[PDB]
Amino acid sequence: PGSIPLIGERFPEMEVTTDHGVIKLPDHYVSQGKWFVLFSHPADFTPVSTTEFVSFARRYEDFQRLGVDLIGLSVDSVFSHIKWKEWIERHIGVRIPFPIIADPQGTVARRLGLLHAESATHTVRGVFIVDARGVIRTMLYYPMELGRLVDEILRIVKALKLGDSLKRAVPADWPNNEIIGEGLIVPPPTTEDQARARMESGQYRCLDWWFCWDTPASRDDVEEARRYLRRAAEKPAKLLYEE
Amino acid sequence: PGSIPLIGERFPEMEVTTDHGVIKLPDHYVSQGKWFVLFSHPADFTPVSTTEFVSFARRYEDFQRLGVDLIGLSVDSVFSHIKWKEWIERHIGVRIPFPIIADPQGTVARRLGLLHAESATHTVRGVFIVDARGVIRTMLYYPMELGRLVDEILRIVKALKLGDSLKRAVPADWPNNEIIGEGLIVPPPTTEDQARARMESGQYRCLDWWFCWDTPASRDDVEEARRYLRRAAEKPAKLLYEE
Amino acid sequence: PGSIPLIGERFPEMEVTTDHGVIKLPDHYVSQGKWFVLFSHPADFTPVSTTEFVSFARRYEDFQRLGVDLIGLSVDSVFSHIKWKEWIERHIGVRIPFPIIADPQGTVARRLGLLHAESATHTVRGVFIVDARGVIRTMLYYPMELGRLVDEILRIVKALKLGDSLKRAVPADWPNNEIIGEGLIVPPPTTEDQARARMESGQYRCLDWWFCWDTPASRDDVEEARRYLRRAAEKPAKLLYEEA
Amino acid sequence: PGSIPLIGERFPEMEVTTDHGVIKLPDHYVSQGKWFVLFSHPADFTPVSTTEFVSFARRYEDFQRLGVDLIGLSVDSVFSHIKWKEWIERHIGVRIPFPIIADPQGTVARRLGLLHAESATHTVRGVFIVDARGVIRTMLYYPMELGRLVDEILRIVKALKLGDSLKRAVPADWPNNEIIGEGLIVPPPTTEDQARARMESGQYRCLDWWFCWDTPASRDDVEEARRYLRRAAEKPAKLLYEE
Amino acid sequence: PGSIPLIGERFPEMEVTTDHGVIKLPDHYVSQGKWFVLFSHPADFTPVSTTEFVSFARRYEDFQRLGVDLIGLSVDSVFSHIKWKEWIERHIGVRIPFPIIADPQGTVARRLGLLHAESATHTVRGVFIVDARGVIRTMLYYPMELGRLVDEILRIVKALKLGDSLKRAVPADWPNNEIIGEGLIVPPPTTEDQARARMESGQYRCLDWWFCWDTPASRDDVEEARRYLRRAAEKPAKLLYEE
Amino acid sequence: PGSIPLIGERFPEMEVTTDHGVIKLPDHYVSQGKWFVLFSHPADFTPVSTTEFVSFARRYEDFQRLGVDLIGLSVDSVFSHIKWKEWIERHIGVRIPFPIIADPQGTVARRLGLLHAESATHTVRGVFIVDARGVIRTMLYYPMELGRLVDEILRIVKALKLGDSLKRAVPADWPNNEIIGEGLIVPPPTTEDQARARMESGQYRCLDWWFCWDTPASRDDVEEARRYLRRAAEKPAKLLYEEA
Amino acid sequence: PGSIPLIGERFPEMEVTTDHGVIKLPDHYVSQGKWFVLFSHPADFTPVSTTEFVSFARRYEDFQRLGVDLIGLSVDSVFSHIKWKEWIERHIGVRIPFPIIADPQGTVARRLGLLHAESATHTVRGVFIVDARGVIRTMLYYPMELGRLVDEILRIVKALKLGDSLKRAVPADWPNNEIIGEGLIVPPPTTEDQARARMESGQYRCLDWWFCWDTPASRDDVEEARRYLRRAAEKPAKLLYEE
Amino acid sequence: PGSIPLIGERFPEMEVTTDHGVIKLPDHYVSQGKWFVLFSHPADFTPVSTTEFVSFARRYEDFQRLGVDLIGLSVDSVFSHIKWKEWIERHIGVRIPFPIIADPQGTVARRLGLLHAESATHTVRGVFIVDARGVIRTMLYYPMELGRLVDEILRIVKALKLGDSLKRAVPADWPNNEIIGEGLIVPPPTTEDQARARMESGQYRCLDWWFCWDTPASRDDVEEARRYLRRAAEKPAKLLYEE
Repeated sequence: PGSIPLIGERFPEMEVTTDHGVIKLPDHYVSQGKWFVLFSHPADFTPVSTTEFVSFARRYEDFQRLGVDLIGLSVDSVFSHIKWKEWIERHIGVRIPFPIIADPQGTVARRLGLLHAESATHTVRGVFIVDARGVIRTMLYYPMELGRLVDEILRIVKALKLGDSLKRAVPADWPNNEIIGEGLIVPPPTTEDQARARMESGQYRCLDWWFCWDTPASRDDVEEARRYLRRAAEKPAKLLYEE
Repeated sequence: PGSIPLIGERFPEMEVTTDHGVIKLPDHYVSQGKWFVLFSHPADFTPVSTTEFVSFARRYEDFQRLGVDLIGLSVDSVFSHIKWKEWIERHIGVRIPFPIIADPQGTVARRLGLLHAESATHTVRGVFIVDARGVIRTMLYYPMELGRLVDEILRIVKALKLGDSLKRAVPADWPNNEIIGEGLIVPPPTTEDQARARMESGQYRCLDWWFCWDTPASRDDVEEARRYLRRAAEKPAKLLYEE
Repeated sequence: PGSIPLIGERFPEMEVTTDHGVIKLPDHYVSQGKWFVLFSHPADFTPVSTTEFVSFARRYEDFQRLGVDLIGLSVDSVFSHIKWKEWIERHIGVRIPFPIIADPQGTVARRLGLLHAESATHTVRGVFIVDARGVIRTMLYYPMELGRLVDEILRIVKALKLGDSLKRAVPADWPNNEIIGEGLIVPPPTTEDQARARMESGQYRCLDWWFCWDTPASRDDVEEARRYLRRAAEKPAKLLYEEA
Repeated sequence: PGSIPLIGERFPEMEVTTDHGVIKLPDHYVSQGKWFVLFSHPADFTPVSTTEFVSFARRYEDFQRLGVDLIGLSVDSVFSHIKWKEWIERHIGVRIPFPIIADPQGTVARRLGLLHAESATHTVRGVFIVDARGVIRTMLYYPMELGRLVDEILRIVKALKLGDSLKRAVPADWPNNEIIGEGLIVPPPTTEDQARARMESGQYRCLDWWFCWDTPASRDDVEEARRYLRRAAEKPAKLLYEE
Repeated sequence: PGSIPLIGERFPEMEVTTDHGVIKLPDHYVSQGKWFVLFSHPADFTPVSTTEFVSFARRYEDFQRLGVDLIGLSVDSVFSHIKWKEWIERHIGVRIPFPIIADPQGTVARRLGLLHAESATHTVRGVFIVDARGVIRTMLYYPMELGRLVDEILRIVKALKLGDSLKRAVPADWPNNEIIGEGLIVPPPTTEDQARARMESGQYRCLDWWFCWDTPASRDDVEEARRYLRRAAEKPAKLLYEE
Repeated sequence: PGSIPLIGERFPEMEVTTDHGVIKLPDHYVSQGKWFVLFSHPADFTPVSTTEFVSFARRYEDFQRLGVDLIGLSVDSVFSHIKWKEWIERHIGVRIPFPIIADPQGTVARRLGLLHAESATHTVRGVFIVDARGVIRTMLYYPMELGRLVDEILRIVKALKLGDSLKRAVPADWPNNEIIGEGLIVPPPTTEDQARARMESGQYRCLDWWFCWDTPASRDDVEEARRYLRRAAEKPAKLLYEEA
Repeated sequence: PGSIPLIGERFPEMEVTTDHGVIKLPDHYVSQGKWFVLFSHPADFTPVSTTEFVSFARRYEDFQRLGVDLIGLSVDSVFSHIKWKEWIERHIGVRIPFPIIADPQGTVARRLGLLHAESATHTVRGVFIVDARGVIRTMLYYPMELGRLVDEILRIVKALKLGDSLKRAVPADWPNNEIIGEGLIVPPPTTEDQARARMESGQYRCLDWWFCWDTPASRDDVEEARRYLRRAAEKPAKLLYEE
Repeated sequence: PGSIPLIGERFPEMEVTTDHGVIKLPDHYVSQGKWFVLFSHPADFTPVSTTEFVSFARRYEDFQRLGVDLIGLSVDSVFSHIKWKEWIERHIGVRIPFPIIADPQGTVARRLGLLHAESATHTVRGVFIVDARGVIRTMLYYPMELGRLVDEILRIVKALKLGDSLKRAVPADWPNNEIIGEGLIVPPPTTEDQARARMESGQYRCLDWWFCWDTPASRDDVEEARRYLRRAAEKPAKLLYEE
């Protein structure tokens, strides 16, 4: 096994070297009022990793409109990062606009728990979603052999943002939950008096005292979330390999 | 930080009490030739957790079709598990067919790293995908306030099983990857001589010696995986709260 | 073996989550001048535990008029406690009026030595009687398979309170002790001079210098204590399962 | 701040000196097929302790009826034990027939967690109920200033032997439980299957699948247990201090 | 294989419970300008111990005249101490006037190194002679089966006080030493120059420069010391068992 | 704050260098069936020590008749032990016939706990009475400024031998005990049944079940023990400095 | 400070991943009867490192005819190694024929002491000359900013091989030593008798008993060694950047 | 293994006895504004060491030209140092002008890691090149059996000083590098924006964005470096042996 940071913890404080310069995490983003998705890949010049940087690049504008920056990470040097981004721009025709951390020696990798038993040398495909207070909110660990679904990451951030602002919890598969649709959940009562009163109030749609919900999310916010999922389910009309 | 099992490690061998009886993990499933998805939730009788059990239960035939079992986990007793299952069946009309581990005390929870900074008492929403050899293949950690997207879990297992049987890596957003669509990736060469013998063969679609790919997946494999995504994107015909 | 707080110690200071809210022990009660009985049960939705919660609820007025609060504890969550209380109220017709601590993880269980060899996972049936100074006065550990006798717990607190107020020790089986009946005992002298003088005082009934007694409890105090035992001994004329 | 042995544990193996001679616990009783109650008291020639020794001796036959031996314990020597026994026989007119462990130095006291904060030198009033397998079944800790109710200890042993022989759990206040009277409880199901099967079977009176009960104990066993409480509640006809 | 305080050390500081009340040693006696003899016995209600308490009690006036208080010790409680004294006064007709420390648990016994290999549970027959500065001057350890000669304890304290007073050392068997009789010894010179000067002084009777003596003790002090030995040697005129 | 062997322990096994040669203790005596008294003194050529050596030598035959050997101990060398013995013989006219252990470095002294607070350099006046089984029976620790009463050491050895042979305990001040005089004590019963049995047996004189005695010591044995005390008490007829 | 393997020690046993496959050191080379020169550089796609690889490549047949192989090392992955070698071959026209170890994580780097204060993340320019017994013979540590003089490495290996074979020590600046030219040194006598005898024999040219020499090297061996130095000193007639 | 100081570390502060007096290192040279080359040899009156002292001595003016001081080191005492120097002057006709450290006991040796497996007793032939700020710039470890190429040491010093003054890295085999000749390398860009700006400037000869170079060294700098290598390659006119 191995040590990882935890949801609810401040993202580990660290200076990192990226192909855009040295930055301090989480401060660099907290200081701008931005969330960030830090993600890792095993090595530059690898095919699934290439597909993922292109997926994130295609979605960059969607992350930007949420107030979310992106930063990659692998054990390769900055020189390989820059060569790789050149290859991608020259061969795929897609410019990767976000920084990638170069972590030779695996110092950052160890701190984030990114070295798993699958490889002694190269990080798996971790994802850390960090809010504007610098706090880790969600963590995913995909393996070498399987690319991520980048639209799920946009759904996570959007849903966290809505839940944060509306003071609501987010049902499974939102905004298409099979029990309540685009509804969102009132955090359950934690006392008997609070539970009884929530019943008496009659304020919310109610399956039980612990299961109340309403529909506070704007149509634009629901439409935006469902858009990420529609895109994920849709096959591209033009594949990039072709040209 | 906290400590977790890791991708590529065998699932930690343990005897656990479930609401279906005591079983040994991963042996119980390994011995049937089955993969399993073990997931956790914080507490029985909480609303996001209930939406997720319903989502999994509804999608249960889809896991069964792939040869994958489901096993849940929380710090509640087997008695509360059974009561909660009774409630969901009576009130939502969905039967939960799969076992839930009862882990009062957090013994399992600690071995699987499920206790994060968000709560000293209740597990976050972890997911461990474990193959028929008992090896952890993917791990996701969602927080208290955000339900999982269950069709992604179905897409992850389907893709890993497909990659294993076809000896292929799976690109980002597969089967809808923006470079190669439903194409699958040949694991890159790791030696000069291997790299040149691959380029000489003319055997694969090739963007460079390290990015070769082909389309070995049956239409049935491709379309089943896309159906999970389509389902995730689609607004429910009728909400279960209604009835 | 395992470790337990001890009679005569201040109850371990701790913030606990209850289905009534977060409270501080023992301060929450000490601050009100109240005793409390904290008791534990293996798990909600278990049958012996349900019978004991009903028994405590039926005696709740007796505990209150003594100035004693009740607080239960199990490793179940607050949500399970509320659901369980709903079940008991709906099916038994008895409302459980006092809080139950939720201790998933066993942090409280461990501190109070409530996890025995009988179960990995669930507390036994421990009882801690804690006075208005925050001090542990008595501890009982019953096992999973055997429910407690709640009327003994009222006798213990009544007798301890009486003993404190009257500066007396309490004989076995009080108020029906076979030697001195409802008599209470003067704590025995601990020096030779004190022994000598107690005998020359002629103040008390006396079997030896170390065994003096008198009867300073009121009829009402004595009768209250006897009532708890008479109830224990009495078969209910109507059983709750009957109209359940 | 103190360690004690635990319910479900075998009684700590020890050789002890009593005023009846040296014996080995728990073996001395296990090899006779006997239960025992080991109880402690602060000091010989103390008044509450004297009342309790007299209550135990009056009930001595009731213990024998149940196949239960009594064994006391304090920090005093065997000489003081014998002298105290002589006093009680001569002044109360009650012969104390069972052994008392002499524990000067507090070696036994320490191993059973009998020294509490209330004194540093004398044990409190502990009670260990120990079955014929040598296993600890119940423990009570009364303080210096309060005598025990010896009838409850009889009811505990009786009820424990009954639950053992009939494979049942015993409700609160049994045989006068306010829900099921002298009914005894079937240990609840711990799987969903087992729960459904018990319900459908019509075998037991049933408040819910986890609360089944019946009346398997004989009138004789029921009336015996109720008699202990009836005695506890009776005002004695004649007080021993009088004669 | 045991630890004891030492001659010339301050008696261990400790608060002790006696049948006269709680006191602090050596302070309680130091603050009165009194020496004390602390002695121990295995258990109340034992026969050799009873004879020694009666001997002490008989010489109480002699000890008192030397400014020496007496204090006993055993592991029995205060309640036994008091019953044992009542017994001795009732059956032997001797009131024991001095305190006995109750040491159940052996805390004092351990500090004073009174638990030897003979027992396990009960102290040997220790004797600590402690001067009015709280300093240990002599220690005797007699075993279970042998009572002390209490007149030698009187001779010890008498001689030490006189030596302290007169600045003299005390020969073997004093006041009946075979070489110098009731003479007392001048502590020997410790330098060559001091040795020659004593030789040149003619001031003392002298066997060598290191063996000088004189007869500085009053006839009264000598006769008091010989009386203790005379009593020791004398056959009692009428035993106390005769009554 | 010092370590000692204990009564009931076998005397610490050791080879020691004496002015009689090297011997192994307690084996050297155990092998002869002899008891021994090991005593210590701070230093050769010191006055109280010299008086004690003369007292032992004068009682040497008393110890010999009891089957008890004597062995001394100080931090001085064998050469010093020999010169000191020459000095006593020459100037007091007493030959010291028993061995003295030479223990420079305090190896033996440390083992026997003879180094106390009174001197960091020299042993106090310890006494160890050791039986024919090598077992420590009594230990006395006298200080530098006070010589021993050698006759009490003879009383100890005699009384212990008699106790051992007669299976009796020995009262205070024996053979002149104020309660039972020259009587010896039966060790008390240690069970209730043994107690009742002994008190119904009319076998012994008896103050209580735990205080039974009889008179099994012979006149000669009692008179021997009395003689040691009588010698202790007697003002000597001729002082040895007078003819020194 | 840091720790390194030492001259005269067996090279650390380790399995390493190269862009030719996984191999064990030193065993892979020892098995083939080869010396090897292991050298490190900071990162692929760096300019000084690229010039050194081209210099070693130019000299590769010179190493081969000495029975010496070459193996490089950096913290980059094998994919970067292969891309960088493709770049060199395409742009500079030189194929790099020998393996490069990929050491992401710095595992080999830290065993060899290759991480110095100049960079926390990239190795310096270390060189380990290892003989056919697996024994380290010479070590050099050049910094980031300065390329090696590769002809000196060839001179070191040649001279060591010749010295081992002729049982001779090698003068400074050999084969052009200012005192003895292409002469080689007899290892000095270590005893007085050996010194006398060496003098007596008249076997060698001699400056002192400790400084004897002769000229056992073949003309070809001396010429080969001088050729390395002549090449070092000669300005190439055509520079590779030109084409 | 062994412990060494590291490139980029300040040379360990130490006081050392040499045959010119006691000095503090690196302070003695730092406070002169001087670089120094500290080198070691096994023992005085050994032949390879003697050749190397002669080689350094003859190149002494060349080190002085660069503002570099030389300092030797062996475990022999200063008396042996002065005697050995006298022997070299009388016999070979060369005055050794620079100090040698006397390190019997190996205090300095251990701190510099000069004691390798080849001998427990005598240093290897270490070389530390230390710049005028006292920083270690390069280290070499030659063995007992192989003399140094002293002209390489001069080339390293010159090239490092040149690099420092021109902000340039120095390619393999400089000034005769087969790709770029006497050109010097611009340290590669470490961010994407810098790499792009460099390409946009057209300021340098450019093989790629990470491989730019120019020719900023003076002819004097080039020809002096090349001279060291020419000298190394040149057969001496007259051997010093001939006399």
